[PDB]
Amino acid sequence: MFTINAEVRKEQGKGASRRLRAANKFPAIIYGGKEAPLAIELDHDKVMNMQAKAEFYSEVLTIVVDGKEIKVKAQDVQRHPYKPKLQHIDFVRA
Amino acid sequence: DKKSARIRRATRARRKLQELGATRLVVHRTPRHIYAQVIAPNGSEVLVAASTVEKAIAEQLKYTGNKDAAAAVGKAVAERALEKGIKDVSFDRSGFQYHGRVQALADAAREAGLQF
Amino acid sequence: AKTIKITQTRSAIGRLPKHKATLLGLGLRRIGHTVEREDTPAIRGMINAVSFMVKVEE
Amino acid sequence: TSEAKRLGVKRFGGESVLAGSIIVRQRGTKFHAGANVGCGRDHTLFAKADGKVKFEVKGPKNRKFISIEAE
RNA sequence: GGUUCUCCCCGAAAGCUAUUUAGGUAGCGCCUCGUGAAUUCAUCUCCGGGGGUAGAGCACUGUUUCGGCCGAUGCAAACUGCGAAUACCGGAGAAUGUUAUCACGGGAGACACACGGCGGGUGCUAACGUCCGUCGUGAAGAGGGAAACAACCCAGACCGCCAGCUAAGGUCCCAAAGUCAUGGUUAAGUGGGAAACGAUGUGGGAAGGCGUCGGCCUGCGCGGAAGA
RNA sequence: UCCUCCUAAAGAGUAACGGAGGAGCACGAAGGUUGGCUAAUCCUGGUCGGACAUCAGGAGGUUAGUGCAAUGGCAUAAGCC
RNA sequence: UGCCUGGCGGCCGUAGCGCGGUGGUCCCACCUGACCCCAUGCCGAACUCAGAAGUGAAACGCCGUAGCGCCGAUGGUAGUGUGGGGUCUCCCCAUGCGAGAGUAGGGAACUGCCAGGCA
Repeated sequence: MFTINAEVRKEQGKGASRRLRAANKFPAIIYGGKEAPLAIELDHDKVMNMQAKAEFYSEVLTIVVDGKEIKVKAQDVQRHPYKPKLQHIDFVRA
Repeated sequence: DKKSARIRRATRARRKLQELGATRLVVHRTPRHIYAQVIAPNGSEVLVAASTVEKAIAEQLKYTGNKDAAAAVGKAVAERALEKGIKDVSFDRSGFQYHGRVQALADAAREAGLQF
Repeated sequence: AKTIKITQTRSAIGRLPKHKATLLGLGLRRIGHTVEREDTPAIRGMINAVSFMVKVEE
Repeated sequence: TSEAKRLGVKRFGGESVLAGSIIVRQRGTKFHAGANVGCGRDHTLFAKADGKVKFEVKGPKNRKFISIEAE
């Protein structure tokens, strides 16, 4: 239902992760099924705004990158020990 | 726990012969049938195997499992080994007791002229 | 394969014995010295090891 | 309210240890002799013939074995 | 304590095992010259390695707590059902290194090292205190920068030229170079003295409140904050 | 004089009357070899025995032990008739 | 060449633990008695003598149960070699190597040789 915008990953590594965190972005992984996993990049502010609603854990997420519809569910999230910021999320396609 | 204990006790000679890496003659005893196998040091191939069940040697035997059958199996194993060229294989008792049919089979095999 | 130019930028006065051996293998004797070397995995590994003081004409 | 003993592996995998060389000297039995490897009274593993050394994992307990194979 | 002429090349250490020894005795480690010997040795790539260190976990040896020793939650130097980077041994490999590798002989030299960076012990997890494993400087390295200053940064001086470039550090003058720009902070000479408390000092940022009144975070100043 | 784990940064080694004790014995059998056997721990049944002076049906498989203070590996027991 | 059973090796939890069904054609299993080869630290407990006279009880081969248990990614996380910086007790920057656990996925294993019964 809701529209989500992300960017296709091009660089992989802890260096790329640190670059994204410095630039206010964070990586995410989507897997599930015989298809290979896809790594994407998402902005921190938009995901923080989205997480406010309690319907996030109950609604199936829709991702539109390069005009492709991907249906996923929030399998797991990573939270900093004390900083209220998001850094990574693992999703399973439904 | 009988078969497990038998396997464990036979494992002693099974591993002991491995270091010297010599062809081994093993015997499996059962009241119904008796089996004798020649196993190469690698342990994955058998040079020759005989069983009391086979008619070729059970025709002249009243019953498959007995002292006469063990002696016949020993003679057959000995002659096959002689015509194959085993070159004095070692032997293992497979955890059995060397007083009855096992001893009879060993004596029958040695009668042919083997030096094991 | 394609050859590349490797030039020294910083001295190895206070560098470790491994760094000194890497510089000796590269053949760079003085700061600013330039050499030509074929591109191979071993050369790439060495240049990554001592990348902080060597520039490459990729 | 002394002299430290020299432990550890002296020859590792791929070494062309010849006959009589001791592969490792450990306190107890960290590894068990396999093929062409002998064990001493003091729980020391030594080679019996020339060859290349290898370490393998086998058995229900997954016990480490030291073996020597023809080069 | 002294050891007197010049030039060329090479070029250490203040460490390791025993002492009715602690100032020394023997060898090993480090250096020089002569001879002999293998892609010998160093670097980097790939392959086979034991790791049990970091990280994690309570399955293994222990510990605090929770409902009334049973189960669980966290923790560990004489804890690992798991398990790094890194170091080290061997095999193969393009390339460089005046063989830089090893064997023998002659000659020695030294046998209270200091400081700093990296990870620890000790110490009251106060000390510019103490000892360790590794690397760098000095010892034996000139020169440039910080005010002098050796343990800080750059940089190994064959000689010479009234040549250019650059590393660290700087471009207001002393003293050679931007009184250069862009968007800001500071009102205190903070800069140019130092941590723990509080604050009607200020710019910015994410969230409150039925036009409205206030809370939290970040950068710079203030009383503690004192060197003859 | 000598051993036992750490500090000691996953080869060895690497400190300061460092943190810790033990041995300066013993078995001439506690040595070698062949056959077979191999738990500990806990519940349930016995005159008391309830687990704890002995026996058999189970939970569980190397938690008992291996002459020693301590230490590692040990069910192929490196134990025990 | 296909199904089933026993033995000899690799693999050593993708082979294990719990539950239901099936197996007497062959093979395997309970051994009755033993004064006879053999013997009990008492016991024919194990071993040795005769098989279908008695059956598949227990053990074991196979199917399912993914309930427990295991491995297992990409990704991230913690860490570290190298050069530098900071407010230097600790952290960050460019780069390389990269934790444990868990998620997707799997499996009730597979494979080489010999003997026997049914085809």
